[PDB]
Amino acid sequence: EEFDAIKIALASPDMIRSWSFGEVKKPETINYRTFKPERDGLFCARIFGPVKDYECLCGKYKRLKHRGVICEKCGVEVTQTKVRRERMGHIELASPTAHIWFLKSLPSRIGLLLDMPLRDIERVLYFESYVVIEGGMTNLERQQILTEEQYLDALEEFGDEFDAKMGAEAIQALLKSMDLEQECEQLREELNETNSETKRKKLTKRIKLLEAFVQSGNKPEWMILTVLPVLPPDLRPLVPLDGGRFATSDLNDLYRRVINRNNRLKRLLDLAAPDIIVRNEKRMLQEAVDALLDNGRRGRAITGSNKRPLKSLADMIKGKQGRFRQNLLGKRVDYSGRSVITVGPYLRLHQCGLPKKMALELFKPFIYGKLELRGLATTIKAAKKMVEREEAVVWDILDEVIREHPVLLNRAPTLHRLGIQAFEPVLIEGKAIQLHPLVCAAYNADFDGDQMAVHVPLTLEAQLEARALMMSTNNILSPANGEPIIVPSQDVVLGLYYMTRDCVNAKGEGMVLTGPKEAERLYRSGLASLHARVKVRITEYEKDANGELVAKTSLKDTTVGRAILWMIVPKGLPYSIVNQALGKKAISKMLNTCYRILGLKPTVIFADQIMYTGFAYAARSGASVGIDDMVIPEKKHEIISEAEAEVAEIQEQFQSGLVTAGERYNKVIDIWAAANDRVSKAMMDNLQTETVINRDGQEEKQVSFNSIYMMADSGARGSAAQIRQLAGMRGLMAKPDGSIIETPITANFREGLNVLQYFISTHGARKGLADTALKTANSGYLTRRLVDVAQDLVVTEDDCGTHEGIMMTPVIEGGDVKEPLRDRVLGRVTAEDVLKPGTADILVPRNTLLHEQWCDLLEENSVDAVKVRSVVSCDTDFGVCAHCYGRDLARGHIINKGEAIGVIAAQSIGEPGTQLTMRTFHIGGAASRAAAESSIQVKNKGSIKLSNVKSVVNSSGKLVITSRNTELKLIDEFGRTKESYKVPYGAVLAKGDGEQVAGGETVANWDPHTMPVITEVSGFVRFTDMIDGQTITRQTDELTGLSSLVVLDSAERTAGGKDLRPALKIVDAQGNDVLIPGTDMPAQYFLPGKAIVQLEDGVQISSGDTLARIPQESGGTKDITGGLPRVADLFEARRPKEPAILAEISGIVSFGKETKGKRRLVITPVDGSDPYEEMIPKWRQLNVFEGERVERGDVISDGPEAPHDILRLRGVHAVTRYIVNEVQDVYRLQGVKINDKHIEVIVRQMLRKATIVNAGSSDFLEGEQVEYSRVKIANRELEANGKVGATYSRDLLGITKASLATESFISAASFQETTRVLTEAAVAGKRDELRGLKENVIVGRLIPAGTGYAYHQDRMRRRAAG
Amino acid sequence: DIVLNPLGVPSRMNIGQILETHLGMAAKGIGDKINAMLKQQQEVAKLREF
Amino acid sequence: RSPGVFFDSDKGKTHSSGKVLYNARIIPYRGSWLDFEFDPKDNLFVRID
Amino acid sequence: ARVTVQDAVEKIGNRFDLVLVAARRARQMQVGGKDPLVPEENDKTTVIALREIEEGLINNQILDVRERQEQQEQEAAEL
Amino acid sequence: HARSTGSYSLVTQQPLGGKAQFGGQRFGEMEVWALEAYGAAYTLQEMLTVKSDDVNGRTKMYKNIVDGNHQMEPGMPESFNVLLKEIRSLGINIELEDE
Amino acid sequence: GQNMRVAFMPWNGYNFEDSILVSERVVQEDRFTTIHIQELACVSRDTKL
Amino acid sequence: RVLDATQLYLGEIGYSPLLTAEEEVYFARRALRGDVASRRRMIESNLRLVVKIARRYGNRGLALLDLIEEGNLGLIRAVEKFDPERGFRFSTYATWWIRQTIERAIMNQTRTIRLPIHIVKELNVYLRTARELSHKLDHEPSAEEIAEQLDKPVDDVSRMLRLNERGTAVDALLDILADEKENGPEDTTQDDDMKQSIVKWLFELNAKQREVLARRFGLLGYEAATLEDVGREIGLTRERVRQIQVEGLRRLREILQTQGLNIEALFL
RNA sequence: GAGUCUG
DNA sequence: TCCGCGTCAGACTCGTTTATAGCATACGTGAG
DNA sequence: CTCACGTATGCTATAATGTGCTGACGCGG
Ligand SMILES: [Mg+2]
Ligand SMILES: [Mg+2]
Ligand SMILES: [Zn+2]
Repeated sequence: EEFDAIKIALASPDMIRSWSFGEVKKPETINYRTFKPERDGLFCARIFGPVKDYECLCGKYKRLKHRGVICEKCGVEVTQTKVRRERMGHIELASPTAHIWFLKSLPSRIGLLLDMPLRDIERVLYFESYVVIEGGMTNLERQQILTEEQYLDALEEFGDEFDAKMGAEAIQALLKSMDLEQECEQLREELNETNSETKRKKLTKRIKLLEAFVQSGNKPEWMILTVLPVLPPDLRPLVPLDGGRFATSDLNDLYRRVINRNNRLKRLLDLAAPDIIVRNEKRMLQEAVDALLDNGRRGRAITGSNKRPLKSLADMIKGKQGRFRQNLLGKRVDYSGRSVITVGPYLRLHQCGLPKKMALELFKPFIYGKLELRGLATTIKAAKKMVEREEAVVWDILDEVIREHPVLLNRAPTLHRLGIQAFEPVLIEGKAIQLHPLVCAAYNADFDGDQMAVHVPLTLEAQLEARALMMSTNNILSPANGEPIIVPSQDVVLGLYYMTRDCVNAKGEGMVLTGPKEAERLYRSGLASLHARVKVRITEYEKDANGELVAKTSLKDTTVGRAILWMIVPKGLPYSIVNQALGKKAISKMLNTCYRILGLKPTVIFADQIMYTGFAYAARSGASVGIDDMVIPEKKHEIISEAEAEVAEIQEQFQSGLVTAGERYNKVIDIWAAANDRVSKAMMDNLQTETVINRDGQEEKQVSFNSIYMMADSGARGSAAQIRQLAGMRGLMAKPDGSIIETPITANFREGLNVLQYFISTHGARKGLADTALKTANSGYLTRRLVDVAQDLVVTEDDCGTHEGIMMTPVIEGGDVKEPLRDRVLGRVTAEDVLKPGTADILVPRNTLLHEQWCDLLEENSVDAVKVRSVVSCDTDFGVCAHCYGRDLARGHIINKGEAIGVIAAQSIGEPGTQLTMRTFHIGGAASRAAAESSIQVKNKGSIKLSNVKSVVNSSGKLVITSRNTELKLIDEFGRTKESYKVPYGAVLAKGDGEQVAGGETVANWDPHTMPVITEVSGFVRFTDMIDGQTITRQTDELTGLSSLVVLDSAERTAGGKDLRPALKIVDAQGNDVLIPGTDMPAQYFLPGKAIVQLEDGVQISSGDTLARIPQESGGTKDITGGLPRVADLFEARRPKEPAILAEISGIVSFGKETKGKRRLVITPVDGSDPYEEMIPKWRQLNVFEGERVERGDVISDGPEAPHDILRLRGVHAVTRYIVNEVQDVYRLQGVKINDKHIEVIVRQMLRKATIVNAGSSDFLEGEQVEYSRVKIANRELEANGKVGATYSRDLLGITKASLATESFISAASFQETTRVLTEAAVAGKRDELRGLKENVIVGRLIPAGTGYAYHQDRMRRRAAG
Repeated sequence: DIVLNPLGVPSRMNIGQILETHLGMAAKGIGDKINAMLKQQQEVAKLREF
Repeated sequence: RSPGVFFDSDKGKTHSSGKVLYNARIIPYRGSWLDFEFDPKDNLFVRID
Repeated sequence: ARVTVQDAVEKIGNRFDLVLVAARRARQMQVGGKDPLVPEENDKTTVIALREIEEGLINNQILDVRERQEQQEQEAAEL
Repeated sequence: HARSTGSYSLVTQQPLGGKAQFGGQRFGEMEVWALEAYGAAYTLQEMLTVKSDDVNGRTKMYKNIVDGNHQMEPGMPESFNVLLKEIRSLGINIELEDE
Repeated sequence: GQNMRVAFMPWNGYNFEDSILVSERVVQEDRFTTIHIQELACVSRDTKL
Repeated sequence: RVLDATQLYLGEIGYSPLLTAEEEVYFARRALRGDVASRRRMIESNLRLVVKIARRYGNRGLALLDLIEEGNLGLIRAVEKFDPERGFRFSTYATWWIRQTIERAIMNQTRTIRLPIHIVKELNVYLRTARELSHKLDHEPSAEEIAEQLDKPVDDVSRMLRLNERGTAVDALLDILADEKENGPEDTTQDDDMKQSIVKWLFELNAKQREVLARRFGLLGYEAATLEDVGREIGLTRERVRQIQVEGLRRLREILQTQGLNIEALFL
């Protein structure tokens, strides 16, 4: 049996007959009385096999003795009953029947083959109209439809010498007569003469179809069914329920439909019935077969018993619920259990509490086995009865089996790999699973009723894979980032915080101790507080140049709780780690440091110790939460009455006339948002310190030990944001629309919320909860699309030996460098030997791992940019090299060859999204969004550097910017870039280019609300095309009458103004056009949707003035809800509604033709004589001006860039870096750390395919799409041997299409669109050789990765011989 | 009787449970005074006063 | 939904034109629904049921 | 080892190969009844193979060499 | 709830679901991917084959575990044999091509 | 349900993430002891045999 | 856009000629003599009648189209056995045939398990009786109450009402149901242990005792013989075979008492 | 298939 | 207009209501 | 070797001859 590949192809009528073991003539199932199969019925034993093992129906032959003995009397083979699941039958159809899958499934094969529209074919099939099959007399040609009356006319006149028919016989004849060869040549001849752009595609597609049809060896006639296969009985079973009733598959109802109508058709043919009735029966027969194959595709599905449509054949394969997703890519599993989880703080990190009764059952065979080796059990049934009786000796045996046997714990949902971990079990009395606290983070396990799956690895191999790869201890670091996942929390944090943190004097201030032991003795004796500021003598052990630890001892001011923690601290670590007051943030660093210095076993022990000491001192403290905790500020009511009269004055000014709904909304929200921060900061000063404690004599200030303040400052639970709502002011609440309520909640929980404030709260709350239920599914669907696309990607090679790589620079987004170069390049293979500034001595090699030690050296030299080897630029065909990837972030060393990288990438991108969906949503009530960014103040002195900027000087003296992309940088002395600052359009700069500014100077102010339209030229203002009511609107005031103009866009605009662009035009005193300095462009500024102009026509402007104000309403939430669709849009490589344009070829450009306003930018290169001419929208305005020597992919247009255009012109590293940065923008906004290398994996999978120009020595020709690896392989052998050279161009595929473009149809089918995938594979006669992971998991084989990579590579070499 | 974790309050922002606990103790405080007066019989007049 | 009339409007949705198309829906307790609606070109249309 | 298998990964290197080699050795003791080089100390065949790898007694190359030896001794006996 | 071996499903031959039917826990796509990220190829095949559909495999491996062999001897998952039959019932020839 | 003397404070991780630490006295006093009554049927049917 | 098989067919039937009395007689005389066109015209003209009866015969078993086609088969038999010599009209005679063939088809095809019309006809009378009982007895018919009214056996009435229960769809219910013909690994493993033990048990008892005992039950032999049939091999005895069969079992009973089964494996 | 649920 | 997609386990319950003629010969297998 | 039992195909005659639940998802290609 063991096979190489699988192929799919159209079934021949005769092929179908081969599988069949008889024709089922009758609809009879079984006999009502003897519930045995009827004669030649659907469950016929004569056809499908015996009902009972080695027994004929009439009962003449019994027992295993009779083997293959076909009983003469009843006609039933004496074999196993198993056969009735494998043997098929068939049905002889009277009329040929079209196979819905090839007819209806778009595009369709029957239609595309005949070049005949579907409508025409259907009219033929339902017997509405005749079709001409062939007429030697060109009078009627081919495939020309004739109605009932059209058929009568030609029939008298010509007749006979022209053949036209109706129904599936007609189409089968038409398919039989069609010559695939000749039409191929005719269509090639057409493309040679006149290749029209869009119909070249469709002609090339029918050519590919015809070619592929002939290569597959499929025949078009076979699309029409003459023989209809019958599924084996056990796969459509009729079984008796206990109640005496029977229950059956709906396939039985569909087969019975088909047989009844088919047999009735045979009858009406024997009876010579009139043709109207024959026709009706042929329609009904096709309806029944189409229902049986795919019910609901051919229109209204056939409803059975309830009214629900009958489940057809295709429905069992297709749906998510089909067989692929449900029974094949995942399954129900033996030696599996579940229960509620609960803490096991006593456990070590590699252990878990497993209930006695649960473990008894899971390890049943293992017990039976030892019982028989000890001779305590005579046999298995006696062993089973000893377990049933739960005898005392059995417990002792079970304890012996479980020893050193790992068990897998799993929690839903399994978002990333740490959702499964292996533990050594600890037998426990009681029904709950005990989980180690430190792994609760990876499972996202909280013990308010969550449950876990248990699974038992049976084989020695599976035990070892669990202990080595999947063990808790061994999966410490997150594979998505370099930070660890196992980190103490809650009490473990509170207790260590309580121990380390210092208090004024207390018991035994300023004593001296001999080491931590005198300290612990003092504390436990009751002569010292843990916050006793005293100096102790601790002995630290630092590592020297060699492996040896160098001894060191010295004195240092500290406390009595930090010295005692030093006792837990392993040798190698500095004392400075425990010398601060420890929080969760500091302890995570402590365990990571310990892991990288000392190694795995020490950190494991250290982690346990920290947990034990944590809770030990947590219960020794005894902190609680009272009503005196939240202390609301004395100066709340003042701040509020001030804020409240202020907002009142603006509401009175609203009836006066300076205010729109949007303006006042912004102004009131600003007032309350600043009041809330003020009251919060009042509360936090009053609470954080405001500790008056008398030091040894006089008064002092120190930090408050108020309980809630300690909870917040420690990071144990609530944040400052929660405590604002407790003790300060609750703030502005946001409606389910996302728009914020104008009246904020002045009160806090302590004071008490009313029914109005509470009712208003509810909106936000419930939208949050609904968000968790509903939104969770798009996140998860993105994980699944990612996984499917990057399943194949495995580490295949150690070193491809590539120099190529991406230049990484410190990510200084905004003002402060959130992530520097060290973190971004931390653990990355360095290529193209990059040394220090002074180019005269190599600092780093071209084949080394970027380790923390190398990274520390990089920082002394301050290297800004480094070319590093990346996954995207790796040359390895059919996988990636360990060097291009770099460190396995989860392991902390170079990646192992055979590791399934793609999966890890998809999971690690996918997880945060899916977790941040449920997470931020249930946890938040209101929306604490900030928007103070409206004026750049510089933090450190330096000189202003403005890259990409075109500004005009205004009458103020000031530099008013009119560039779109503007980057203000802060250079020091030496000349490095250190701060960045995105200046907007419409900005006032304080100082111009390259001018000195001091620390804390404002360098540019701009309004955040309103992006003004700022004019370059000076003169008078003219209203072009600005017809009132057509394009704008007029709104008038009282006494004198100030009118204001609002530009209605095409949304509100009439049909009349649609074609008019409204624009403020600059004319001079004469009323001639003023030019834009130095160009032929006349000044004219095109006003968009709702551009609210105050100043009416004819007003003398100066340059640099604000013409028009476009309302910039930013009413969007700062959540993943808005972020994830951006992430999905980048991964799926979507062109925006306004993608930027770039030069295709280098060379010198002038303008040619214009369509009214639409630019036809003509590039005429220097060397390359052929031009490149582009149509461009009128309103899209160019960055470039005219004759410049611009290279390939210079930015011409504004607005967002399409990843396609980036790849196509600049190239791989450009587009990869665009995706990485644009995605990472979103995740970084939510505080999510994902390494770039994961995103890079998936982009590599996006850039899998490439289109080809010209031919080589293979079958390329014009514009075939082939995978990049395979064309490179061809190019390698070509370049050595010669032959026709082939130009190529890489194509970008966004995720969904990239996954369907994989050359495995088992993966394509299992993903989505299964019906369409199998028709296209069946027609192509496609052969799946089973190379990817999903394919191997489907056939239930060893994965080509991890453990399986060894075995799999041995099979690939067994292909070379034997 | 029960030891519950302080850290499952300020994050959860259900402060009701803490007020319930303070009042619950006060309620039981007064029940403990009545229980003490009933154990020592004392006066119907005095119980009535309290 | 209580029977009676309801006047609703796709707020954009259809036609990147961004036209608000107004509609009336007459909902009985029992019977076919009677819809009136506008088209981008300001033609009044009826959809029975 | 008992707790953690880091040391045994440091001997061979590839986690995947560590598993194959420890598997192969555990199978010898499980089936063939091959005697353990380290004291058993009531340890399962999975842990004993990892001890033997940690201390550097068991390895893919070494196992192959001894397979050839036992197999040639059996060839000798048959001829 | 806990289960070592039990009754098995009618068509798919996989163990049943739910504690009332004495069911095996569902090993879902998500859970499979985790084993894919790791190394764990034998654990995954186990879960696909002798633990679910593979009929001969599961009995043979049970016997081996009582015999103390802890060896898998994998086979072909039965859900697949059904898939094939269901695609041939559609009139698509889907054959296994041998080595 | 039943009101109880409750103290807010950590224990040795026995109240980790919402996990609850209860006194034996609660079990003794049979407070939160609960009564459940299950219904099982046995059906005598008539079969072909 | 007429795509529906039903609307197409009914369009085609409407497009027919409607027959009169004198026309029916003329065509019917030609039809019985064996005219092609006469048969075609009588059938095509009377299709409308099939539809009227088939329209009021829906929602009971098959679909309208399935009920119309079977009804059309009755029309054909009606035209074949029509008597134009009798003054009585065709529509009257045809109605019988159309209802007969539709009803017969609805009694067979509708149920997955072939049910006999004999039982169906009996069932009809039981149900009509139940209806009359229900109108006067505010409650519903009991089995015994129906049996009393028809003067028939209670058991016979119960058997019939027991066949009234329809079949249920597995598609889900399939996943609740489990294979009952396929034994579990644990059970199959237990049989392996017993079969293996027997082979060892046969070479533990005496050479003549395990020969005779095994080949009788069909344990080692090919066919399960009886005490008298063991004589075919070499035994050729009736008394000596029966003494030696039981002597093999008595020594084996002590082998199960010592190993630790006997009463331990008696419960099993 | 329609429920009421726990993450 | 049409059709391809929409997170992962777990608990329980319900459900497969309704309709139609009577008696003669013919076809076919099973039991004693 | 013969009859009973289960199952099926047959024929009867006022005239009648044209159908027919739940509706509303949303984004992309
Ligand atoms: Mg939870
Ligand atoms: Mg929370
Ligand atoms: Zn037979």
